[PDB]
Amino acid sequence: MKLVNFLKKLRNEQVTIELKNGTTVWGTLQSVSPQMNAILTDVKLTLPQPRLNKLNSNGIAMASLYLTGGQQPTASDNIASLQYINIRGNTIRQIILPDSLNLDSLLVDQKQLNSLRRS
Amino acid sequence: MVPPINCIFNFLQQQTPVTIWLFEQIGIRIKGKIVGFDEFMNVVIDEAVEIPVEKGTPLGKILLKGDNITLITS
Amino acid sequence: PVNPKPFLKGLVNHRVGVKLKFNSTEYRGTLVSTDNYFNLQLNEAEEFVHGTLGEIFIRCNNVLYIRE
Amino acid sequence: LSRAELEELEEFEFKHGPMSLINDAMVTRTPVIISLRNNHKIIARVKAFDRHCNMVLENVKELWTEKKGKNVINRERFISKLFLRGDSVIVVLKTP
Amino acid sequence: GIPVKLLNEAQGHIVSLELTTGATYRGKLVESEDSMNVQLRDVIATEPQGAVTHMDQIFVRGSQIKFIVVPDLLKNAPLFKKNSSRPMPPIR
Amino acid sequence: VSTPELKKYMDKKILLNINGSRKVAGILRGYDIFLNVVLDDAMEINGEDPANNHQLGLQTVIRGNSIISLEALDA
Amino acid sequence: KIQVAHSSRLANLIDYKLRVLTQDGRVYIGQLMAFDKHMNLVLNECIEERVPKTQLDKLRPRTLNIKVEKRVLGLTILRGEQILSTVVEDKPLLSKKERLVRDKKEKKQAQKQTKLRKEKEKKP
Amino acid sequence: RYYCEYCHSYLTHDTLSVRKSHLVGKNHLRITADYYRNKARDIINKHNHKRRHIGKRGRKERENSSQNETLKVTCLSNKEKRHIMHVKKMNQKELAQTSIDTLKLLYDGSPGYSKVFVDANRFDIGDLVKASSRSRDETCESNPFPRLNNPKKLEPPKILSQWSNTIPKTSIFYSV
Amino acid sequence: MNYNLSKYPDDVSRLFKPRPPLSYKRPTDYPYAKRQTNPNITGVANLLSTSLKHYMEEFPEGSPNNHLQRYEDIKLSKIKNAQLLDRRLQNPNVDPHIKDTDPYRTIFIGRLPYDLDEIELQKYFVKFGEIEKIRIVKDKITQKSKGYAFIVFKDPISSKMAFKEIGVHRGIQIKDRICIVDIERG
RNA sequence: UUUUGGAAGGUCUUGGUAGGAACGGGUGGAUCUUAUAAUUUUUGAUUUAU
RNA sequence: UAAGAUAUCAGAGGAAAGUCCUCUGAUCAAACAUGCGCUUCCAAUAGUAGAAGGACGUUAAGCAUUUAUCAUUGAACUAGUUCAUUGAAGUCAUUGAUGCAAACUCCUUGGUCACACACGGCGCGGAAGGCGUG
Repeated sequence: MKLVNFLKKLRNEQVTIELKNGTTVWGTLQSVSPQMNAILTDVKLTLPQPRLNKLNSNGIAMASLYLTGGQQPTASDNIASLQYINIRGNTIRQIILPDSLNLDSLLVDQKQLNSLRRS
Repeated sequence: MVPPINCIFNFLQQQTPVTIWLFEQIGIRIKGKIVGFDEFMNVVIDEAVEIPVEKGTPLGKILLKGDNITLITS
Repeated sequence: PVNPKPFLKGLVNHRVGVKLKFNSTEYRGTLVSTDNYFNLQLNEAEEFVHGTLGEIFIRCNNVLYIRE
Repeated sequence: LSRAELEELEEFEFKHGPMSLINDAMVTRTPVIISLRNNHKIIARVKAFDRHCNMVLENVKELWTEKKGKNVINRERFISKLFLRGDSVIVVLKTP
Repeated sequence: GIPVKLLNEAQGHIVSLELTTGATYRGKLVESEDSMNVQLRDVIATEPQGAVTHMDQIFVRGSQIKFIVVPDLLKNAPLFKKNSSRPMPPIR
Repeated sequence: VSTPELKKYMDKKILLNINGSRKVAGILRGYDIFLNVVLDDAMEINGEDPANNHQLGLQTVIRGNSIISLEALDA
Repeated sequence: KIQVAHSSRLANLIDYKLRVLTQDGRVYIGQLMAFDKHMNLVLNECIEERVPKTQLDKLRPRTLNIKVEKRVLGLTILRGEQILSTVVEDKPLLSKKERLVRDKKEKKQAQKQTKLRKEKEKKP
Repeated sequence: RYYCEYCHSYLTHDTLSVRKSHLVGKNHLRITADYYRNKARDIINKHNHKRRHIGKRGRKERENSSQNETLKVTCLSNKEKRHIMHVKKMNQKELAQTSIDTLKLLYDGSPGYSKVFVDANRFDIGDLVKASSRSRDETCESNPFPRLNNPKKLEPPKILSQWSNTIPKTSIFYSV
Repeated sequence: MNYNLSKYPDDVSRLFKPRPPLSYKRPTDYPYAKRQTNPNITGVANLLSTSLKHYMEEFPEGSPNNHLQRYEDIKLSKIKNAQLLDRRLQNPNVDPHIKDTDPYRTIFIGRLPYDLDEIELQKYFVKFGEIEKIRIVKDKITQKSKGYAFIVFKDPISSKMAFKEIGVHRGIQIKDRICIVDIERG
C-alpha cells in the first residue's frame, strides 16, 4: 500500500498544505506525484502570528515569503498571493483536507481490492 | 587497505575499550567495549557510561543507533 | 558475541528503557515486539525526562540507545 | 523475493508487529495521542495508516504551546479531517 | 538524468561550489561520480565568515553540495537537444 | 552504488571537518561506499595549535554522514 | 502578471524563467533547462537573491522597500535536497507557435544527419 | 546501454573501462575539441538580427529632414565583400593570439627569473604543470656581465599596416 | 588560463572562460554546527491524559469505518465460497453416473468437443481395446455436454495404453478439439 | 407543422498541402510499480527553542 | 543497480474458482481540430514622449551611524590606565561595511497596426490562459 495513492484521487479540491517551516498554503490542488510533490494553482501562502506579546516568528520563512515575488507592498499582515506553486514533497507536514468529501469512497485503494479479488 | 567494517570488527574480538563521539547536538560521549555490530553501523556496547561534555552514570548493556555515530575511537 | 538484531530478540517482554535523542527522555516499560527497522512497542510505560502511561509505539529515527 | 511474498510480509507487520498498535486503534475506534517533532500534540482518531507511518485522521484536536522568556500560553486548534506526513511523528500512544 | 550528466561534461574546467555549511570553493574540477561528489584541484576556499585560503586538493561528500556553477559555454552542449536521432545499435 | 575514488589519497596525512566545527587530522588507511573512513594517529585540531590540540587514539573510524570536506595536506 | 497552464508539470515549462526557493531563504531566478527524478534542476542565467539580516525586521508585521542583495552566477546545477518550492516568473522568449516550428525543423534536420551518416558508413 | 553523442556512435562492448578508453580516446578528443570550436564562432557569426518597429513619422520632422540633403551610401560588389569579410575575420583571429609578453623578455637575466617566469617551477602553478629546460637551481654566477656579445636589441614597436604611411619619413639621427 | 590540466589543446581550454569569482555575502541562515530540529519535546503528559476527557466526552462515538466494510464484504464472501465448495465435497461412490466396473479400467477423457457424440468417442477409444462402457457427462442442471466422458475398457492395460496414446499425444483430435486423456482420478 | 440523424448541392470561414498504412524486431527514450522509510536527494536534525 | 509493467472500471463472449484474450458501455488522459458578444495584454508623432524590467552604472570620500586582535613579563599609576619586551593566530577592506534617500545617464522588450479628432463594445491581427464540443 501507498497512502500517497489516496492523495492522487483528491484532485481539484480546496486544501491547505501546511509546511515544515510553518507556512500554510491555501489553494486549488493538481496532480500529486508519487513522492507527494503537491502542485497547486490559485494560492495564498501565509504565516500565522504566534501572539505571546511579540514573539519573533520564523525568520527564514518571512524571507522566503517575500522572495516568491507574490507579496504585494501594501500587505499589512504577512501574506502573499500568487498563481501556481510547485512544492517538494518532504516539506509537507500536514494537509488539511476539506469537510465535504467522503473518505469511505476514497480510502478504498484499488490495488488493495485487486490483490484479494485476484487470489 | 583496511575497510571500516573490517576495522570495527577489530574492536569486537580484541576487547579494547572505545570512546564514541555522538552528533554534536546531544552533548554526551559514550565509552565501553564494543561487543557486536550490524550492516547499518549500529553497535552494542558492554559496560557503558554516559559522559557529558567524569561524573556520568553507568548504563549497562546498550544497543546504540547508527544515525548518531560520528566517531569510534580507542 | 551478540549482534543487534538478535539482541532485540533477547530483550522481548523484559523491562527496557529507550532513550530518545531530544530532551534526554527515556521511555521506561516492558517491550512487546520489534520491526525490521527497530520500531518499538511498549506496555505499562513510564516517561522520564515522571508520568505513568498506557501502551506506546516509538518510531525508529527518534531513538538514541536501548538499555535493560 | 517475489511481489506476492511482500504482500504477505506487509500484512504480517501491520497485524503482528509494532504497528499493530495503530492497526488495533483503527479497527476498534479508539482515539490516539500523537507527538510530532514539531513539539505539539494532536488528539485524534485514525481512519487509515501506512508503511511510512503517515495516516489520515478525523476529528483532530491539535494542542500547541509556546514560550518566550518564561511566559506560557496553551493554544488549541480544531480540524475536521487531516492528512499527516509520517516522518513528523516520534511517539504514538493508544488511549485506554 | 541530465543535471548529473552535465557535471561530467565539466571535467578539467574551473567550477564553483557552495557547501551547505556555507563555504564556497572554486578550483579546477578533476573527478566527479554519479552522486554529485567532486574532487577539485588548485582551489580557493572561502569560509562562511569570509576567511579565504588556498588548498591544493580537496574532496567533498556530494550530499553537502548546494549548487555548482559551471562554465557558460556548456549551455549548448548536446545533453540539452530535445529531438535527437540516435542510430540503430550494433547487435551484442 | 559506486565506491568513492580516494585510491590516490591513502597513506597521506589528511585533514577533514567533522559535522560543523570539529577538525580531525590523521593518516588515511581505508574507505567504503558510504564514505565512512578510518585513519591512524588522529589528532583533533583547534584554534590554539599545540595547546587545545589533543590526540584521539591509535585507530579511529569516522561515519560518512559527518564528512563535509577532506583535504589532502601532502602530495 | 503571467498565467501558467492550469495543469502544467515541471516537464512542460522548459525555458520559463523560474523562481526556485531553497531551505535557507535564498532564491535562484533563471531559465530552466533540465530536471530529474529527485528534482534537482539546471537554471541558465540565474541570480541568487537574499534578504540580509538587517533588512529582515522590516518584513515583520506592522509600501515596504527591501534591499535585496543579489549576485550573478550563470548556469548552475542545483541540488534536490535543498529545493523547497518553485514559482513561475516570466514566459520564454519564443512563442508557442514558434516553439513547434523550431521542433519540426530540428526533427527534420536530425533525421537527415543519420541517413547521411549511415550511407557514409555503409559503402566506405 | 551507453553512447557518446559527440561521436554519435554506440559503444561495442559496454564495460566501465571501455567507456574510459573511449572518453580519453584520440578520436573522441578530436571530436569534442572540434564540437566546441563550432559552437564558439556560431554565437558570434550568427549576429542578433534585431526586429524593427517603425513609427509613423511626424509632420514636423518630415519637413526638417527634407531640406537636409541626401547623403551618398557606399555598397561594395559581391566579389569585393567576400574578400573584405575574409580579411576582417582573419584580423579578429590575430587579436586573440597577440598576448603582449614584452615584460618576460625584459627580465631575462635577472636574479629570480627562473622562479617566476619559467612557470614549470613556480609554487602556485608549478606542481600542476609537471604533470601536464632552464631549472630553478640557476643563480647569478653564470653570465656575470650580460653584455658580452650575448644580448639582442629590443624588438622595435609594432605599427598598423593601414596607416603605415603616417610615419615621419626620415629619422632625426643617423643610425648604423 | 595558463596550465589547463584538461584533455583539450590550449585554444579550446582557453575557450571555456569561467565567470569571475562569486562575490561574498554575509550568511543569513543558521551555522551548520548550531543547526537542529526543535529539542525539548515535552512528552505525552499525565496532564495531557487528564485533558483527554474534554475530547472524549465531545466525540464519544467515533465515525464508522465504511471503507473497512468493503473489505469485510469481500473476505467474508471468500469464506462463503468455501462453504459452497464444502457442500459439494461431501457428495464419487454415489453419483450413480460413475458407478460401473473397476476404476482401474476407467479412462477419463476431457476437453472433448461439446458437439462430439458417444459413437465418435467409441470409435477413437475402441482403437485401444474393447470397450465395456462409455458415458459422456452432461450438466444435470441443463444438458450442455460438459466436455468430459468416462470409458471403461475390458482390461486396465488397454485403458492405460489408450491413456498413453491419446492424451500424451497432445490430446487426441476428435472432431475439431484437442482431447486430453487421463485415468479416472475421482 | 416541429425536433433529432443521415445523403447531395450552394454560400461564408478555417487548416493542411508530402508523406501515410500494415507488419516486424535479443531497438531508443518517457512514464508508472516494486526492490527503496537503514549514512549520498523524497519518510525530517535549520520555527534556535531548555 | 535490477526486475516488472504501458489507463481504470464495469458488463457479454471464448480457452464452481481464478487467469488469459475479444467486442460493448462508463470514467480518465494526450495529441489535434474547432467554437464561444469568454478572460487579460499588445507604447508620443496633432509629438522630442512614455510603460515593464534592469545596470554586477554615476553623483559619491553623499548624508547618518558602528567597527579594527588575545596571552605572558617589568615600570609608572589611581585603589582601572599608558609604555616596552616574549608567544599565539591574522580575507581583503575603513575612499570600508551597515542604515536613508534622491537625481542623472545608459541598457533589453513591444502591433510603436487600420479607421476615427468624433458628447458604460460587438474592425483585422498576435500573445497569454480559462471553459465546451468533435
